[PDB]
Amino acid sequence: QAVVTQESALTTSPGGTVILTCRSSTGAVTTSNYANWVQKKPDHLFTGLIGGTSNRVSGVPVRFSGSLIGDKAALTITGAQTEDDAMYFCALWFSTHYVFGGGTKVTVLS
Amino acid sequence: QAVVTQESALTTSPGGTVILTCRSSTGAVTTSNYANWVQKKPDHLFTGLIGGTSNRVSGVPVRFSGSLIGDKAALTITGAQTEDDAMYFCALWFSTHYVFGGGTKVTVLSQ
Amino acid sequence: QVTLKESGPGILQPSQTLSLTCSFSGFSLSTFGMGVGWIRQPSGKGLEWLAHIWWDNDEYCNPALKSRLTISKDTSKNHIFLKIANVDTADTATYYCARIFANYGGDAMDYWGQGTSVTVS
Amino acid sequence: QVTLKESGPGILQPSQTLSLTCSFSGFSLSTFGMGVGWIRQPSGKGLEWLAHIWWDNDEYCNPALKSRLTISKDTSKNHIFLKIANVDTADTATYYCARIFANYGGDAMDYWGQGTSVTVSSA
Amino acid sequence: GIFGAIAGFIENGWEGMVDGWYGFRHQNSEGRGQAADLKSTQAAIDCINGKLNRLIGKTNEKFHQIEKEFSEVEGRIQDLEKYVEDTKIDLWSYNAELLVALENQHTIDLTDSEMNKLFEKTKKQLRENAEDMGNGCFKIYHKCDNACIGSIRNGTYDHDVYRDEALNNRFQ
Amino acid sequence: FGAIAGFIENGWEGMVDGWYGFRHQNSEGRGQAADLKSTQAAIDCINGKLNRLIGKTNEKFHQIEKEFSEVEGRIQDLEKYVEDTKIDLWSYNAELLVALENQHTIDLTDSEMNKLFEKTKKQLRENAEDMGNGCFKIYHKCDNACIGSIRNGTYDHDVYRDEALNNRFQ
Amino acid sequence: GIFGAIAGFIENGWEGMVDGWYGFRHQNSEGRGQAADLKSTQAAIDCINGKLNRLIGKTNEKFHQIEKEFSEVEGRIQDLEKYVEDTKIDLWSYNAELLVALENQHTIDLTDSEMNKLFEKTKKQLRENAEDMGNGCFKIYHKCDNACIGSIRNGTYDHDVYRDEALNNRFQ
Amino acid sequence: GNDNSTATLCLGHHAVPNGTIVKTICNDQIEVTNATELVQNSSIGEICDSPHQILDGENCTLIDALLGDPQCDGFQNKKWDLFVERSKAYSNCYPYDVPDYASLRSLVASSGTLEFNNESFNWTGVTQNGTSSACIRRSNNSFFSRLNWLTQLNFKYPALNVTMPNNEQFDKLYIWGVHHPVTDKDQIFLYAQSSGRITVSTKRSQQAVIPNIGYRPRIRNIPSRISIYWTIVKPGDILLINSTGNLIAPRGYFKIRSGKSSIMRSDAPIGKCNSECITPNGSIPNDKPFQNVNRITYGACPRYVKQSTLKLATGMRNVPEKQT
Amino acid sequence: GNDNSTATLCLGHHAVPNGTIVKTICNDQIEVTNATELVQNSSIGEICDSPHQILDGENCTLIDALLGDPQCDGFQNKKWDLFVERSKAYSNCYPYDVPDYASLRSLVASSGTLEFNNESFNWTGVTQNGTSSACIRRSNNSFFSRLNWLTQLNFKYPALNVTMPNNEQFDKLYIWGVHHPVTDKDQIFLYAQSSGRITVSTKRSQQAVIPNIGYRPRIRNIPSRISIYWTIVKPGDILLINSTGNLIAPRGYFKIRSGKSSIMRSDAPIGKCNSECITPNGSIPNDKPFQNVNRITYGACPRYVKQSTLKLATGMRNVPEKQTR
Amino acid sequence: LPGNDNSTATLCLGHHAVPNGTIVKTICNDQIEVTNATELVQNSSIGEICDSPHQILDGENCTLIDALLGDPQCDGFQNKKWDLFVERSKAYSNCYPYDVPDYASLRSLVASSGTLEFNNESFNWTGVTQNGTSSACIRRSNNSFFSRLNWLTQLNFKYPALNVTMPNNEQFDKLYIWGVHHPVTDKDQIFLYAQSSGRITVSTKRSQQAVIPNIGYRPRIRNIPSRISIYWTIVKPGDILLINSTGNLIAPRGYFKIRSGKSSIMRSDAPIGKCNSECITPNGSIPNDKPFQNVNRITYGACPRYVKQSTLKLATGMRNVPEKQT
Ligand SMILES: *[C@@H]1O[C@H](CO)[C@@H](O[C@@H]2O[C@H](CO)[C@@H](O)[C@H](O)[C@H]2NC(C)=O)[C@H](O)[C@H]1NC(C)=O
Ligand SMILES: *[C@@H]1O[C@H](CO)[C@@H](O)[C@H](O)[C@H]1NC(C)=O
Ligand SMILES: *[C@@H]1O[C@H](CO)[C@@H](O)[C@H](O)[C@H]1NC(C)=O
Ligand SMILES: *[C@@H]1O[C@H](CO)[C@@H](O)[C@H](O)[C@H]1NC(C)=O
Ligand SMILES: *[C@@H]1O[C@H](CO)[C@@H](O)[C@H](O)[C@H]1NC(C)=O
Repeated sequence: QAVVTQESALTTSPGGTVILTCRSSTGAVTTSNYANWVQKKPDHLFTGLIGGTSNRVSGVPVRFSGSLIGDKAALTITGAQTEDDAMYFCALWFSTHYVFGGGTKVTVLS
Repeated sequence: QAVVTQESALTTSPGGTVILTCRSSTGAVTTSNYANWVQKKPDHLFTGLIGGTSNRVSGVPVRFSGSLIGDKAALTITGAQTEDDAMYFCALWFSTHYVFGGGTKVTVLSQ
Repeated sequence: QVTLKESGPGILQPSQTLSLTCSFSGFSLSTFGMGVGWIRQPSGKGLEWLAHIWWDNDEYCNPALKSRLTISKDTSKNHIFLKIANVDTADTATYYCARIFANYGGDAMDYWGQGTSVTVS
Repeated sequence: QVTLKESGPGILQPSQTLSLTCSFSGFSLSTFGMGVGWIRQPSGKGLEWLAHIWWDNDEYCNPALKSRLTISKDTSKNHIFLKIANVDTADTATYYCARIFANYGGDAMDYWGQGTSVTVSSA
Repeated sequence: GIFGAIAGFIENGWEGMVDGWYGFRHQNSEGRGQAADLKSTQAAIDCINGKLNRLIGKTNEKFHQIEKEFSEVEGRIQDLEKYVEDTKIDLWSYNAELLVALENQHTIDLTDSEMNKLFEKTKKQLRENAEDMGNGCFKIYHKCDNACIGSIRNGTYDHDVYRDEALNNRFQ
Repeated sequence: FGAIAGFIENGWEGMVDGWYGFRHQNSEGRGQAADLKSTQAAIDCINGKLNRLIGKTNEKFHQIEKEFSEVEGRIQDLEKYVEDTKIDLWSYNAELLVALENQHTIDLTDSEMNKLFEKTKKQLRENAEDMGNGCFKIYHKCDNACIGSIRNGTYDHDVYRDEALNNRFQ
Repeated sequence: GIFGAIAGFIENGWEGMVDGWYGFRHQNSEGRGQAADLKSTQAAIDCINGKLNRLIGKTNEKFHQIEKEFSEVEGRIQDLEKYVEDTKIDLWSYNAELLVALENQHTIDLTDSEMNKLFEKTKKQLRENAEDMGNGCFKIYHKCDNACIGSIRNGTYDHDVYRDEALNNRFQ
Repeated sequence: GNDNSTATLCLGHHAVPNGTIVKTICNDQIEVTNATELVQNSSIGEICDSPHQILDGENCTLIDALLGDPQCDGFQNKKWDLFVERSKAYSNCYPYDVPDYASLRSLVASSGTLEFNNESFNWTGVTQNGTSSACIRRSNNSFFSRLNWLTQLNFKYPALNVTMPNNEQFDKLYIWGVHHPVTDKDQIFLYAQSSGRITVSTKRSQQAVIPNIGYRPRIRNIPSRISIYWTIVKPGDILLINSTGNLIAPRGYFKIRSGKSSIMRSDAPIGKCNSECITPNGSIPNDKPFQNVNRITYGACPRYVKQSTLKLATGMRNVPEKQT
Repeated sequence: GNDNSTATLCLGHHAVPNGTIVKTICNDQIEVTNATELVQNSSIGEICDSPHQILDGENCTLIDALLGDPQCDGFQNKKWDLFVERSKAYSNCYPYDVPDYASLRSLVASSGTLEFNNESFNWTGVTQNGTSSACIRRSNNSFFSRLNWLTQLNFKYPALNVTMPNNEQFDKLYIWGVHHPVTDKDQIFLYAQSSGRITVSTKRSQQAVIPNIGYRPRIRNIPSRISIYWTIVKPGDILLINSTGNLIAPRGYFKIRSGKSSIMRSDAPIGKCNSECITPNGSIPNDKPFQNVNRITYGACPRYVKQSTLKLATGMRNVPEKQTR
Repeated sequence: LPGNDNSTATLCLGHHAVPNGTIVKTICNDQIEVTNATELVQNSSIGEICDSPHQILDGENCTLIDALLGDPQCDGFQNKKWDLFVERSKAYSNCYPYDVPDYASLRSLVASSGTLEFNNESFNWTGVTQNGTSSACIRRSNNSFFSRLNWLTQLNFKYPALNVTMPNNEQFDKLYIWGVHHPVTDKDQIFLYAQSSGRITVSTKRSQQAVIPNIGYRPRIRNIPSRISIYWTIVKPGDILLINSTGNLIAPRGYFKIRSGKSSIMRSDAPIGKCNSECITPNGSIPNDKPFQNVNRITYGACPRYVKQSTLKLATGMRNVPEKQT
């Protein structure tokens, strides 16, 4: 079924560094899996952040960054603020369909 | 006319990592643009940080660094302190003149 | 600017058929390398991606819903049709629309629609 | 030590000529790779770079103010002079004279002066 | 048709374009576009313009000459007049032959050489972003839309910004 | 011995079949041949000169007495004067015509074979390099069958790209 | 008005090059390279004096000639003598103009071609250790001091001993 | 995926389906896009007097206008810039010839002036204004409009010693003739002396001629001939005539100048144009640098080349088209 | 072998071990593999009449052939294309000097025709066919063949009023002479009158002359001289001759045409070749475009120049192999 | 600002330029800039004629023919060879008036000879009086005549016919200058020649001349109404000069040696100086290193060809591309 699993929640102070992970049952993630992260603000719309694990969607600040950590995909935030308190998902391509992850809750002490 | 646009303001805790950017509307930002980073404290004078997009002005602590992140110039502050609460401006050379940006207000929670 | 909107019945009986229309503006399907996605929110669980349609009439969809899902397009009027047959209480979800950009190096779901809630009872 | 000082009239009438003199010590304009630039701040808006003079009598200035900006230097007494013609309310700004170092790889905006407030009004 | 941007500076030329003397033809995902360059054709026209004004309208005023034909016959004097007239016609006819045959050689050599610099100028601006082959065309990387044609036409083309993207094609 | 050159540092008298030729060193040993494209082009422009000169005569039957025995006045002085000015102009015309075509001929054959050098250089767009003395350091080991393809122009750089960038670079 | 490694034949003409005619100017870790070069200045010179000596001093002999001006009006003899010099002056004047114009074109063309041969001579000297940005200026990688630069002028510049540094500041 | 980052930018040059042929130094067949004909092989067919004053012949030769032929009586005191001699010209007066015919025709046409002023000559002791029945002026016998036949008197012909100076700022041209009788009786009947001799002189030259009585072929029912001679008197000089018979005394003097006037035989009629070329065939434009219509020219007119056509390439080589 | 994936494919150009020197627009010491010679500095040495008709001089000048010299009587009615005159010519008849020698010789040269016709001039009562003593033909004494010497019939001279009306189409040339005696005693007994006057006249021109009496230096034991004048009669014109003594009259006329005939002074022999050039040194080929043998020439010939040699580069540069390395 | 690594080099190669370039024309353009341009015409003259290579004979108000006939003020030019005769515009005859048929012919041939070497000859004059003199040709404040000529007059009112002759045996040509005197009236002809008529006849073995005197009146020049027509005769080696006349004869004293060389004549008013130059021009002397000149068409010696163009620039360098904003 190629399920995708992420960490349940993360908590940080405003200005800390947050690293997110996107694991799956099939194994290692390469560049052909086209990892995508999208953000769900509670009162706003979904906003695309990073596509193809290296091509960032324009309009977002420079703090967000996606890369390949070891054999797995990841997303890094350098210095989160109080506007980043949202729900973070992650997508993977399996050559026929997109399996969409469980989500990671980034909590910022406001 | 070559406007220069950067972030309006930024926030961090003491010790956090802040990445500033300098974007040019004319196109790609290159080492020939000679990005210059100058900070302005409310009570102190203007002090420069990075010249030529890679050369650092002597005297500033090691936390300030400049580099090229993709299509735009950047200034990186690794481990910001309470003395970094100041204005930050960027300048780009367009082969005839220097154009300064709007400025980025980096605020550090000290109280 | 970029904006996609969703329209649906909202309340439907079990074992019926779902009819959703996604209308978008600011980009025309004749452009090379752009599609639109289709994802639903079960309002409490995680998101599930189901299907999307590309510009060259090339379709990929969820293998778990091959026999119940049908997705079409309207290039001239910029409309997207989503069909789901044999609805159930597991399909009681908030339905979202999104675009996907096919560039070099990967795909990106930059802009997403507001969403339309669908309740099945 | 590298220090820079600015001098000006402070209060000027509209459509007058603005004259500013920059005083600096610790370095001379006879050295290669040395220049002094003028940057003004309208006290609330962003920064505006005006012009600079290199050690080889090279002049570069803002194209939007070419017809109204004149800047020269004096190597003997180590002074920088700036003239602005047809001043206006938009020229009400705090003017800074600063040192720019011309080295390999680019220019360094190392040292800056304290500044001098300039007010343009007809009251 | 076959398309392919077949010729130019080798094999054959172009007949459709009228607005200038030298032009460009590019093929990409956007289709086919043609436009002439007004810089190279000015030098060829000016050199041609320099030929016309130097000969057309340049004439000396001759008023009184000797009789050139005679209804009578005489001795040495008439024979000398026929001899001096004949040798002037021969020298002027040979001078005309050497003039036109030399202007044409310089015209053909200059026109070939003047637009040779036009082809050489583009190659020097594509030091690593393009390849060259035997029909005068190029293999320009990167993806070359309407902007790159204009940038290389107006000379504001930067090789360094697309430097690393050009090398993967050169790699394989 | 070996390691032959061309254009830079001398031609050779070993070939008399044509005017411009080729010399290659590979596994089969020593090779030498000539092409009839640039050789014919250089010849045709040369006999183009040798048809408006060899055979062109202007008829002249009756002229003035160009020599005199007795002494006379203005008539003898004018007839002698009109002959010296004609000879001097024709002497200058012969000198200028000879020097003009001599310079044109020398430059043309030098320029025409440079077209042959450039033509075979662009055929090897990256399969071969330059040595500075008219030789091409061709990679992708191959026997005498390649040399005919270069003269015919049927050298495909794409099919020989694999071994042309391994000896190169790296 | 500053030293920034200004361009060469296709853009500029230097003013400090007085001892030579076609000199080099390198900007390396030391910084300055304005110096003269041989065998190219003399070659351009050689065709210049050769034109001069053939033109200066080559004078013919003329001692006794007919009268060129007259004070009394006469018949056909005076008319013939006046014409026989008018055609001689006119033909010599055109010969002078045609000679100096043709002598001039070969002077400029040879000098421009002589330097182009020099520029490509250095271009074939370094096979892949350097390229050109398109202004008669090279881009040489690797540790090149004045001794390395001076070796390029004098002939010996091995490409393979400098191959490893050449390919790292290049395509790789 | 990856889009093909391919482009051609294959530059080219102009070509024409229909290009003319132009010769070069080492070849004769090198076609070119555009070329301009360099020689003029066509003429309008008439002479236009736009920059020059053209005086038409009307079967009147130049010398007959000088002497006053009855059919040339309308050419009194007329100047020009080009004298056109019609091939239909003929003499309708007393038979005559002039030694060195080309010289008298040349200097008069070069001057371009027949401003004849009657002078104060004082020929006395003879019956002047002699008549002749071969030069009729519309009703009766005449001799010449610019000459005077000096006949005898009552069996006495005194020697003539008329001296007349030249006090003026321009040169003077005198036309004086000598009549040759056919019989010795005619010489006695017309001059009362068996011998004659005419001698004119100046301060730098002298002319002396002897009449020759003899028989000539009959022309216009007159078997005699008249020799015409011209004399040039410089300013400050004095012309002295001493003769004892057979003298055709002039009625005055002719002004002689220098200028751009010339003479040419043509049959084309007059017309109106705008050009500075006059040829016997007609007028041609002077824009082209060469021409081959005729070797006789005037004014700013191109040279005469022998080649029928000369084509200069005003363009570059086309190398036809790609076709198919 | 050389299986290291290295090839050379060197290209170059031909060379010649012995290279000639050819001048250019500048430095003239350049070397060319092959060059052609342009100026013809050599001659065969004998004029050959294959394309044209050459009549040999045989110590006889053109005017002597015209007047019918006893040693040049073989040139009666002979056409030619170039009258070659040898330098050993001399006269063996009555001594004569002609006014404007270079003019009469030129027009007869271009005529190329000595076809003489006999016209029966109706001469009055005057003795004809006068015979001199220095002009001898078969030891009988004679005069010019194309002239007529007239003396007194018995003791008088009935002054001639003869005329010849011309009505044919071609132009005519008349050669008539004037005899100048030495003394008045010889004048009286010859032409029966102490004075003399000769006048010829046409419808468009006339010629006047008076005999002169005086002593002249002794040549061929004949102290008296002969003056020859020529008159050309247009078709439709009339030639009228009036004289009262000392007149040498023509027996007819010479046909005058326009063509390509001329004269030439040379000492070269006569042979057979095939060329369109005649030069006093000899016959030269016309393949070369220039020559410097002599300025005098006839036919389709190269121009005359002053340079001894002129090499045209029919090859190209001749950089040497400089032996083997 | 000068961004450069310690490995990256330039090797910028170029040529020279000058701030002030020379304007000079070509076959394609007309206003191209080359470094130095050399003049190809000689438009300037020294202003004087120097007799360094050649022997220049000055005029001094004496024309060539007047010195040939032997005028009293022109007596300083006896037997003086020259390489180029210079005639001045101030020349004027001050002797018996004369004219010659074909004036340009006699002037040109004796200028080409360049030698007035005259030898007196003893003509066998029997039955005449020689050394005739006139009052319009004064020498040393006394009446004289032409120095090289001999007027003839009767002795006892009788003029026997002169049958004098003398042969030529020297290897060179002999030139004789003789004339005929035209009287002013029939009384003068009888009173000065004792015969109503007159005739002159000279002859050689190849040519002859015959002049009849032309009696009549003429304009007065220098208080003399008569004229003398002078003719020249060429005597070949081995020839015999026979002169028969009965009056109106101006006897020649001898012969003038002629030759062929480089001597000529030229009319100019330029003075004589001291320099080292070959070209002779009516405006003076000009240098001959230039291949062309536009001073005057009349010239002598090794001179450049005459052109009507004022200036002809020839390039001696390469194209000039200066400045570039600095
Ligand atoms: C190239 O390397 C040289 C040698 O290390 C560098 O020259 C020194 O650089 C340091 C650091 O900037 C200076 O403090 C020294 O004064 C320099 N020495 C000399 C002798 O100039 C040079 O900077 C290096 N270049 C680059 C671009 O890194
Ligand atoms: C210059 O080149 C640019 C680059 O594409 C093009 O858009 C423009 O039309 C050209 N011309 C001008 C006048 O800017
Ligand atoms: C190629 O050239 C060679 C050498 O001239 C010739 O023999 C051969 O026929 C040509 N063609 C092919 C297909 O090899
Ligand atoms: C002409 O001559 C006559 C006769 O001697 C004389 O009376 C008259 O005055 C002269 N006229 C002139 C104008 O000299
Ligand atoms: C400069 O000009 C002079 C003018 O006489 C010329 O001779 C010389 O060769 C020129 N020099 C150079 C270096 O071009």
